[PDB]
Amino acid sequence: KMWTYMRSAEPSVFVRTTAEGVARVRKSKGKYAYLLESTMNEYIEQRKPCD
Amino acid sequence: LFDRGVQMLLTTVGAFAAFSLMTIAVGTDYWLYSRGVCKTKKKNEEVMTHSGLWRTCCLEGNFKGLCKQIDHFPEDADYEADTAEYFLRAVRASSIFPILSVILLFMGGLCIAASEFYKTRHNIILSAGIFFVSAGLSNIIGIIVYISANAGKNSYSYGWSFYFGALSFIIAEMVGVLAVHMFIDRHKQLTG
Repeated sequence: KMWTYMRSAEPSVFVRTTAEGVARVRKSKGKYAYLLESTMNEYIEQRKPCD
Repeated sequence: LFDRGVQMLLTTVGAFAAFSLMTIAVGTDYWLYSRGVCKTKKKNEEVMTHSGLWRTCCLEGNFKGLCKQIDHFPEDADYEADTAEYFLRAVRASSIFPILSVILLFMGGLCIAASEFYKTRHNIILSAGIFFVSAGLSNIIGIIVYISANAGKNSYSYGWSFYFGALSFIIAEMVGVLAVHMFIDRHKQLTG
């Protein structure tokens, strides 16, 4: 179902970089959940503003 | 309390003082000092915000009098609709309790006018004590919700129209004590 959404939702939910996914999350106030490698996720969480 | 001849004047002047202070405070678009902005975008960076419940303003900025009326804004991961958060927002986003206190105290003023109109109705002055106490409750609950929101530090400090609103409670209690003396005088008159 998540794939069915992502393959059909617009504007295109996919991002070319983890920095872009992070930006889309932050712009969205958490209305967008970025799907990414755990190493990236737990790196970014340690980087300020740590939001 | 003796001097029953003057007590009617002393209670009516105390009640009118409370009413004037409360109505000036609720009319005034600022209550007590704090730091923040005058109006969002001293507009963004730094000014003493003269906060208030219904309306808010600022003092000693590079500009003054650009006051604001209360509103709300979204936050991360929402939680705006939570049983506590939505309750707090719905209470805080309204002038309910101070303006209800104003209305109750003004109707207390209209009540004590029945000392002269519809005269000799005696114990009807019972309603004045009710108005004083219910106005007091509305004032204190208003101040509680005001401070409870505002205290979240922003270096708050108490201001003139705040002092008016807070003092109106103690005035309303002293006036209530005199209004009870008036009532129990009317009771002793009815029972002879």
